[PDB]
Amino acid sequence: TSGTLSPLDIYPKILDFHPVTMATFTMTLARVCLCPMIIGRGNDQVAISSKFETREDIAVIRNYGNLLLEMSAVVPDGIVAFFTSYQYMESTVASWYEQGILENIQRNKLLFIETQDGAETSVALEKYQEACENGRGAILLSVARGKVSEGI
Amino acid sequence: IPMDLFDFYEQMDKDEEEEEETQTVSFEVKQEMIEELQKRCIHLEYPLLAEYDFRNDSVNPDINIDLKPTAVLRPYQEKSLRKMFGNGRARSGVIVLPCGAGKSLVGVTAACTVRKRCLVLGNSAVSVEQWKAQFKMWSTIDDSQICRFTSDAKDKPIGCSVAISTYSMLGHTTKRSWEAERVMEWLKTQEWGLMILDEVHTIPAKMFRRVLTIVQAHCKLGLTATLVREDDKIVDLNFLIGPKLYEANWMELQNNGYIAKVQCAEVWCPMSPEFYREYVAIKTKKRILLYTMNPNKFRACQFLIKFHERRNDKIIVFADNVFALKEYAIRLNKPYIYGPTSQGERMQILQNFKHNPKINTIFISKVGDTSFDLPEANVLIQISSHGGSRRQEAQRLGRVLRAKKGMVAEEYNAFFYSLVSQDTQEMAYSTKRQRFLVDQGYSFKVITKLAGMEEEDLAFSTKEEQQQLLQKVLA
Amino acid sequence: RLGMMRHLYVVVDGSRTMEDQDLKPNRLTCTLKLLEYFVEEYFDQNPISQIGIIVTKSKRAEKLTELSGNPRKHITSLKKAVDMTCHGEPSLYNSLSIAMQTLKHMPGHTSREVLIIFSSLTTCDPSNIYDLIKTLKAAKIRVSVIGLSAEVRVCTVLARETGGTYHVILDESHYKELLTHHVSPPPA
Repeated sequence: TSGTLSPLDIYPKILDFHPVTMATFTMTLARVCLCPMIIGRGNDQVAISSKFETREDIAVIRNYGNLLLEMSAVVPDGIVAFFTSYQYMESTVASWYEQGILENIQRNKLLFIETQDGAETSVALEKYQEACENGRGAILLSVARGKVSEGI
Repeated sequence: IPMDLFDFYEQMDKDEEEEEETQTVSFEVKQEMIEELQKRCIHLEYPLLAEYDFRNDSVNPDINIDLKPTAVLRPYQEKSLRKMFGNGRARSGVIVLPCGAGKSLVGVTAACTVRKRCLVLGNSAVSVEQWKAQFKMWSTIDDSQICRFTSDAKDKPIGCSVAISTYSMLGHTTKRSWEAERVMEWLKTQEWGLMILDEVHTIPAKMFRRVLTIVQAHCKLGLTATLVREDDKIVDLNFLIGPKLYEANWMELQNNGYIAKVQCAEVWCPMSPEFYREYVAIKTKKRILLYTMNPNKFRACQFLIKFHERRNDKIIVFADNVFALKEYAIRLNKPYIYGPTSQGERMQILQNFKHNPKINTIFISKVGDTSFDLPEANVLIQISSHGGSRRQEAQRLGRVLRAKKGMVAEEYNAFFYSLVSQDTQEMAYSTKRQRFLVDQGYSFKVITKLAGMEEEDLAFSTKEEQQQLLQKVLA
Repeated sequence: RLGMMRHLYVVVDGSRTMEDQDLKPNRLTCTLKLLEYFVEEYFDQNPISQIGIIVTKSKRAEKLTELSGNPRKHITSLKKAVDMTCHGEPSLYNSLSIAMQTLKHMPGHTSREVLIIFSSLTTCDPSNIYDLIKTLKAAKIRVSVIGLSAEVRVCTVLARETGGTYHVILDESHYKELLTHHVSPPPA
């Protein structure tokens, strides 16, 4: 089991065996959840080709940095921004500590970088649960692979 | 079934042998076959509705432009290219937008999207030079394949867009009119296929119309702000280029920190001793001068310059006639710009007007129109109703006027004025101008009195002064 | 209704977030207007009672009305506040300390109440707010929060620990229902 697994196929694919299948909980309406996607809103919004997303500065600066700032400033709640790597995370949020002078988010968020420490992790989750946008799981950046995935 | 169907050219007509009996035309007009004007090829909807089709067996298979890069246009312009993908040649052919908001970019993008061997028609070499400056992102190997193609030389696959030329007909070197049978059209005389026209109002004139009429011309696009002169030829342009895909771009959709809200006004001015004697008695081209120079109207124009200079607004005053221009401007001791003012002295006056807080009013003649990087201001006064086109008043207004600071999102922050002499042929232009500006979305009003003109120093304070001008004007 | 006497300190969020058009042009206008309707209905239901009015704005606390039994001062103060609006961020700890200082004085059988309208997410105060919440519960000062679209945990604990009234408001109809619940008296 893995919580969800309804399309079923991947587990029998990985096993090379065909388990007995069964769904064995009563679920709740779709309406308590909402699962959005974002890409742009006018025809001039061309900076997201992602032929080299790891190198496309204009694309990082445009809806990748700018939509995050619009969504976070408008939707003022505790929100965690997951990234594919540290290097992306560092480029997207200028933060207090910037990788360059030329980076495109200015807003109070918290970091979650390597050498995470078990005690230091909790400090950031204490901050996010208590108040304000920022903390661990709050307006904070973390790579999706990293420890924040354990949750609280 | 059209798998064998011949189609051929005679002097300005297409004749169709052993036909499929296509909709919407006369039959056996003088032989068993169908015969139309070349220019009728544009009616692809009449067969498309029927479910009929055709083949270009006369084709030539050589190479074409790619221009893979893209750029970002204004929000309605992007909507306007998106529509053109939607509609296709059966239901496309002109776009209308101001001469100061991105028309060059629509032409280079319109050619980069349509992507065919293209001939670009323009009015002026300066506009070729602005389109070159726009086009540098899609230029092949930056500066080693762009060339001009007009009365002095021709070279290379591309240039200001693709090959650009001028409308002109002075002799064999004035390019598009003399060349109109050599190159042209993918379906017959089949070297190229796509036509892009800048300043499109220029072609439907009686001699010029023939450039467009004497071909089948597959794809055509036109771009303009003036669209027509006072006599409205525009029904012809639907046939000649194609139907109008867009018109609007209202300032109502771009207020809060974006362009301007303009309060438009017309000003009715009364008529002072001796000037109507003479207006009523004279039927000749001088009579235009007695209704423009009418001193009660001059005093409104002076009072209006004083009000907006007291607030340090920037003002361009338009005068349709070099006599009128100099008689107003020398009296009000404001610089003027016209034909015979040189480039050096114009660029000094215009730099002074834009950057010097002491130089806040200038006077300009017809040379701004269709082209003169006119400068920015916040106030426009026209001394007369003219005969250039109600639509050119709106192009000229739109390209010149912007919001004054602080107030960048208010109901109005820029001002347009047109001065009219009561009890003259100058009044006739109003019911049309009023209807055209309000249909263009503008707030427009009529001002009929100024009882604060009776509270300050202004010109023509006496009959004797007015008589001194009346004798000069009559001569 | 008669039986006992109430002391209530009305606390309003005058931060920059209160300017927003989400609930009547700018939350500030809709909240003060309904709060004027509440004062007259609470004083009509509770003839022997008192109220005092405090705001948090521009990272400080300010006294809009002193603690008194005449409704007229409080509707006149809510009228006078609308013109000067909202900017900046809360100061909740300093507002609970001035409210505490007035409420501690009050005698044995009267209620001690704080009503907060909250459109922020934290507060600017350095002082340890948990020590002050412990002290509210010892003093018997009850604190209620009506939040706008917001559940930020220190405020919610602070209203639960002091007595059990953290409520969320999503419309002008819902805010009138919430203030009208607060008009309701306590048991005696």
